[PDB]
Amino acid sequence: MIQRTPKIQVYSRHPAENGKSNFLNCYVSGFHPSDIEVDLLKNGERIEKVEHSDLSFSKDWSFYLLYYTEFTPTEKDEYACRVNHVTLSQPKIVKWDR
Amino acid sequence: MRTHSLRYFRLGVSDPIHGVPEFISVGYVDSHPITTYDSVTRQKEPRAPWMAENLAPDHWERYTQLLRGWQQMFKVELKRLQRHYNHSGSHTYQRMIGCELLEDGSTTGFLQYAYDGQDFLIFNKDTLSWLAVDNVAHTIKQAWEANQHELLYQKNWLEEECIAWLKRFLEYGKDTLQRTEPPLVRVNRKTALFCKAHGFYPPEIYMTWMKNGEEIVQEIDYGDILPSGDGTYQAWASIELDPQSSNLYSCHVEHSGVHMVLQVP
Amino acid sequence: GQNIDQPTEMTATEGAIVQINCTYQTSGFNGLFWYQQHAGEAPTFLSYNVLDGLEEKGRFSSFLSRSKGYSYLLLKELQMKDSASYLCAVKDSNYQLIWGAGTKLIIKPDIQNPDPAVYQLRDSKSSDKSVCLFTDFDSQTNVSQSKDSDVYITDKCVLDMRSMDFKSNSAVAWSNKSDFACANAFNNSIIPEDTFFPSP
Amino acid sequence: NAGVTQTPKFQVLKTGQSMTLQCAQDMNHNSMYWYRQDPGMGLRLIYYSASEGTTDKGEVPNGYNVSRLNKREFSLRLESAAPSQTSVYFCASSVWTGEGSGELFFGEGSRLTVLEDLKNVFPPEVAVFEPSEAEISHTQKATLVCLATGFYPDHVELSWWVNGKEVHSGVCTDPQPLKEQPALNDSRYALSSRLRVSATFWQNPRNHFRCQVQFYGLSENDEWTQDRAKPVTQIVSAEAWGRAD
Ligand code: NA
Ligand code: NA
Repeated sequence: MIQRTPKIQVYSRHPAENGKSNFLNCYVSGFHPSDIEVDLLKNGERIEKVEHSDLSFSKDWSFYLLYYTEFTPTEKDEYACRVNHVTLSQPKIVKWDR
Repeated sequence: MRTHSLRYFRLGVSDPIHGVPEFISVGYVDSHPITTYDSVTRQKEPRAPWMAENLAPDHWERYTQLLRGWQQMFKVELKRLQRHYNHSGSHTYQRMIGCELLEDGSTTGFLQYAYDGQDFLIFNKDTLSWLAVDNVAHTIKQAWEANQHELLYQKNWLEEECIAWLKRFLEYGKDTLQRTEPPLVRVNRKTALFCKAHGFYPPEIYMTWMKNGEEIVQEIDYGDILPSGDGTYQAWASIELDPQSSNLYSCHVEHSGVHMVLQVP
Repeated sequence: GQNIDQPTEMTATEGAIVQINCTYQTSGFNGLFWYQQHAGEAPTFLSYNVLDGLEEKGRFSSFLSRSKGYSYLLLKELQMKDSASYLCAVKDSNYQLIWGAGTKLIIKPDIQNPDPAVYQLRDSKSSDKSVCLFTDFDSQTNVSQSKDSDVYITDKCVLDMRSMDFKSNSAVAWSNKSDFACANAFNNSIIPEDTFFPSP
Repeated sequence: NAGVTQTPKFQVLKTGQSMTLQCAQDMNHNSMYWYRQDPGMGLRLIYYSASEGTTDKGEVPNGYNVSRLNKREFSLRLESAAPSQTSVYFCASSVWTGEGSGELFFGEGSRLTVLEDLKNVFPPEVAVFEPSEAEISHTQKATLVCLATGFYPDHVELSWWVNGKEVHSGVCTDPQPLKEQPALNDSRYALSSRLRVSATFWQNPRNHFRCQVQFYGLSENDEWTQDRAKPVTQIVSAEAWGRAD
């Protein structure tokens, strides 16, 4: 059985400017099978109010999902997306890099 | 208009963990979900507002009944595959059907299945046959191909009905689906040059780098087209700077019939 | 709305060919079915068409033209057992079956040696009725209903004596009226000039 | 291997009476359907069941309800029968539904007649008439006639029995009954049938002929208040022996 590990991309809705309200996105794609866990992190803590699209289907039979939260970036705050899947022995954390 | 497509997916899971549905079915027009059904709600429901607003309750009621039937059928089929594979544990079964109406007016149509996320059976509506990837699929191919009338029915649905549904949904959603939001494009130095586009719709876009008027496909890194969350998309492409010699680099973006060049000085 | 149309009734001769037409106007099309329904019985499936062209199945063929919204069921070398209703039905875009009202197919037997006659059957000691049988006439003869309200006349019926490979039409007339006589029982029908009336 | 089995074949009901029609299929089918068939129009779906555990209305659901009891059985309920529900009801099943090419398999049909009052229900009078001597000498064949007259509603089955065995060869029974008074909506019916045999067969004095009509009418629980005999389900017959001549 071929299980495919999720590709994880973290990015803002708009080009980010500190002190300017934005949305932080975590796009998780290309994974199989469908069960998956996704957290957005702020300074290492799980962000409570986080939205996500319904599970989506790709032509190549893998799945994808978009997680997002409203935020205002600052110089000091560090953001991340934490994902767990059957193909991951420990959760994978991907930091937001700008 | 541009190329558009309609497709319906089904997913069955043989031994789902608690809470997770045994069966899910979702339709799409282009990248937009339009419909959804699963074994927990047992209801077909709109996923786009221009679907809810244009299809009367009789539509949702009727396809809710069909989907409850399709859910049972999918479970029976997956049970049969997993028995033939001699597989224990949880395995997945998927179906995708749909059609495309291309810009030039031509059409395509497709129908295929997967087991554990890998191609299993692929329909050829021109030769009216099923391509099998292994001997479990081959057993199913034999049984499906013995019902010649069902093959003819699927050819008609793919070539005629699917395209009629697509045209109907494209008109329902024309404000969303047929609009154009041009990209905002910039270049930054990160050493590599990054050409970045955001705010565009539809998601289809072509970005590449040229080096003194020549393309460099093998040296270019292509980022994914990503949803921004507001109904528009973003993308990027990067190329590495030669620190030993200057070159005329330029990023080229094509979107919805318009070409743009950002020549970096 | 969605409509399906087929003729109410068709009549043809044993051994000949008949084409039963079905036209449809539907919202979407997922195929057209033909069913056979013998009098008093359940419909049974004959054919399915969904692409254009002609499909053959024994003495029956079924044709479809999607662009004209048209099908026919073609029956060759007609036999008496083909007497039945034929129902057309179309699945619309939502797989709802839309049914035509049915075509009743009547088959006239080929009578090799017509011997038209009106016979008086024997009275029954348990009935006040006199009973008259018009029989052995060729299939072009039509039997008219009675014009007298105390005279009862049934429509013609084809019987098959299998042992003798022999078919014959007949119709029955009866009444308990004193003035009823087989010589006048079928006076409202156009009957063959040579019809045999045995003496009373 | 019975296919689709539905019951009952015939039923007479008074306005307001309850009735359940049963349907079972042994084909391991998933989809079941209840249709009514009326003169002059196509079959109309009443209710259907696309799969075990779900049901939904068809085109004409009012006055009816259904129960998909299990995979095999799909019952149709008339809680308060109305005269407009006089019809022939057909249960059907298919392997799946939405499978575009899948056909329907039908049950034998249930004929219901709903009446405001049962006082117009009558069994048939049955009489047998022996062949014409003139026919015998002119054709060497002999036609017996059976007449079943004055019955209502049209819930009968006529059969011929020669020497204790049912026969079909040589038989023609009218496919439709005759309205004895064609102007009245509740007219009683007549039905004729013929049995034709060789003259030699008729002239054997130990050949025995019987026409039998099964009438489907009232049962024990139907209320009867008329002076005449209660028109219960029953068999009425008449007979004749061959005649040596
Ligand atoms: Na894990
Ligand atoms: Na109802």
